[PDB]
Amino acid sequence: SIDNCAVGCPTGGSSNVSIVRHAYTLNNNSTTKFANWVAYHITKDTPASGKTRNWKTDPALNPADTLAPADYTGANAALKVDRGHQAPLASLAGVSDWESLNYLSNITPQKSDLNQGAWARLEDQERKLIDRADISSVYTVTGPLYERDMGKLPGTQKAHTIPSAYWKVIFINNSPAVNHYAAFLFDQNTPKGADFCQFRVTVDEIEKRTGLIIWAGLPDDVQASLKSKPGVLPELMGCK
Ligand SMILES: [Mg+2]
Repeated sequence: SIDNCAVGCPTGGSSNVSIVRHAYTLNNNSTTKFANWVAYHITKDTPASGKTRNWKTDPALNPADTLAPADYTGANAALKVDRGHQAPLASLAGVSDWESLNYLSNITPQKSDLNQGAWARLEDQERKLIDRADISSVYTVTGPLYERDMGKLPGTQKAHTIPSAYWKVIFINNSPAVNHYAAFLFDQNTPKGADFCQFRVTVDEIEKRTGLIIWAGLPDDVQASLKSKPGVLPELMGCK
């Protein structure tokens, strides 16, 4: 049994069924054509560097409900976006189904300045947590916001909705009921040189802005107590 969430995968996604892989668990949105959320579990055995990026349509989805590689033609020139990972390649590419990290269900059109800047620096610190001797797991949920019109990919006729922002909710080891946690939220237009430490939020803000309940297996009291309180995990990620 594959559990990429530990404390219950998010509720509230547009799809009632999620895709469960070793690399991640994902909840697709057939309207937006992107994942509502992607949950993953970093351990000492999951990172692998230098994997290549053969983008592919997710074979587990109906092709009408997701993007294909052709759909990104011209996107960078039109919109200054990259094919941005939701579950991060280098942190997870040691798993047995790693090629699924490059399925387009795990990709969105993410502004290059965000993808290559603060989002990447956050990914690097998130991955670095697992090197600590007393951290045995990092459990993350990531996903988009859909709050303003960001334009359309020129290379497709499909209806789709480019995200306006991206968020990441992280905890270590067992459960946020007992372990340090973090949440971050970045607009698409985040400057390239931005410090990811300046984008800390609460889990509650992300829930309000997505219609999701993250960590949905936690007791009610724990959810109510902790989700409105920003966490301290960022301090272990270099934030001061
Ligand atoms: Mg990226």
